[PDB]
Amino acid sequence: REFGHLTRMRHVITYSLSPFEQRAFPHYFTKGIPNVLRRTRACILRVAPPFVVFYLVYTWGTQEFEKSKRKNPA
Amino acid sequence: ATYAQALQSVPETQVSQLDNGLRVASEQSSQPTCTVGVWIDAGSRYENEKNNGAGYFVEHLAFKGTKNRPGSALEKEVESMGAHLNAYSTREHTAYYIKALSKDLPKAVELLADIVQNCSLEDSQIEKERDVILQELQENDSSMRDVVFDYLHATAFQGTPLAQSVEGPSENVRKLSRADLTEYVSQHYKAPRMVLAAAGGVEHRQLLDLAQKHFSSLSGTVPAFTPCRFTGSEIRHRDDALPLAHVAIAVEGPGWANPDNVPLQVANAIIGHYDSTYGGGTHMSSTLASVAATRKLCQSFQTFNICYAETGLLGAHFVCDNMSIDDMMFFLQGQWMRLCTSATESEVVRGKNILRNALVSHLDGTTPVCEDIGRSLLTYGRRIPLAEWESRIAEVDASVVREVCSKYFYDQCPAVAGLGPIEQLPDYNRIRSGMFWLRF
Repeated sequence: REFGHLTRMRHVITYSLSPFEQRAFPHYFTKGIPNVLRRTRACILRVAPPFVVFYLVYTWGTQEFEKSKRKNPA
Repeated sequence: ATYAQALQSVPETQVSQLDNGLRVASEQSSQPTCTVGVWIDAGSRYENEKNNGAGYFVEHLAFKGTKNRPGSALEKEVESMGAHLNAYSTREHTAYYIKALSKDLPKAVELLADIVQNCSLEDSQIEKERDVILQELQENDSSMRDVVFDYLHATAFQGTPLAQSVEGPSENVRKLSRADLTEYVSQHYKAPRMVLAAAGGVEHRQLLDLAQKHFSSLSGTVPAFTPCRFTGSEIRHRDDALPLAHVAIAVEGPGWANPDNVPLQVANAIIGHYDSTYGGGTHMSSTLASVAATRKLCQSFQTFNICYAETGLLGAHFVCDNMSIDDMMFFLQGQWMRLCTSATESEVVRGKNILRNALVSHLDGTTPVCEDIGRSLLTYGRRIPLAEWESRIAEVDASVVREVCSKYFYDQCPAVAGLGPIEQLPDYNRIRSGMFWLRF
């Protein structure tokens, strides 16, 4: 597993450019923000629902504990 | 005759200038043959995106019939007197030279006057030539050396006319019409951009009379190119089916001017050249070549000095298998920085001798002499005498080589072009890191 015989691959041309001739933060905010928003939108509906459930049960459990120790009247 | 006296004994190149701007020049000798040809300043560097390939097309059409000489009749002349008619179009020069006998100069110049002025551009001939150029392009696609060099030019001068190839894209080849060809020849084949060189047994006054009798009715008394920009990049045409992997790495070098060319060539002479079918093998003074022969890293390698009017490419090109690209990149960069940081005196002396031999032996035979005349009156503006070359080589020492290599090699962004099984080829960051030494 070393460079030289990893695999076989043909008819691909890749162009690059020296790091000393191109910007290191190209449109970091012009295109960074829309990309971040799209990434967030892609995974929000599958990431949030478990954690919001966790928060709901956190509040429910804590408040039920505190209520259960209320002197009860009886 | 202690060498220097021999250099002085070389006859000089007399230079004249017609009223039309034709720089007629000639070098007289005693041989019974001659090589006379016009060098024009046309080429792909002066070709726009749509016109790209028109120079190659017009060079193709030049020999296939003129106005006064219809078709093969022109060729009928060239073979009848034993003349060899030849042409070549570089990215910045074009030339049509006719080897002939010293007694055939009056006719040969006439033929040249017909080739560059009264061309034919026959439409049916254009159609016949279009598929020929297409098949020639297909043939050159298999030329893994020319393809790599064109890749280097495209990836080094991207966004500039110098990136364009000589033949041009096939799209332009099929699109090009007669109007574009005649416009190109009328715009670029101007008298001030032409030099009528003639080496061999031709007397300069006879050449001047012939040029004034034939090349008189040329243009009176404009593409002047734009300074191209070097862009350190890389192209990787990964194709593992190819047997070997051609790699070419270059840096922005000097131009035809900028005398730094003379020391720089010496540095290249230090690196030298090698291939499998060489002689001494693991004994040649070049450490690169000695290591290559010792470990059989490659099948070939060379150091080029492609220099254009305002810029140029300086670097190496090696052909090796898929399993040894990294090692030769390492060794080539190591040799470059060894020259850059500590070039020693003995290697400089060897480079001076090698460069002396190159210039002296290259300029033998009427064809190389005439080509040198035509190319020098275009690039340098003057036929540089061999004595001046000797003096310029003599001025080169170890410190000069170290300084010039530091100026052009050390900490510079290179342009890389690899074709074939180039998976091993180190990423551009590793190459650029190899372009500087931490120890120094």
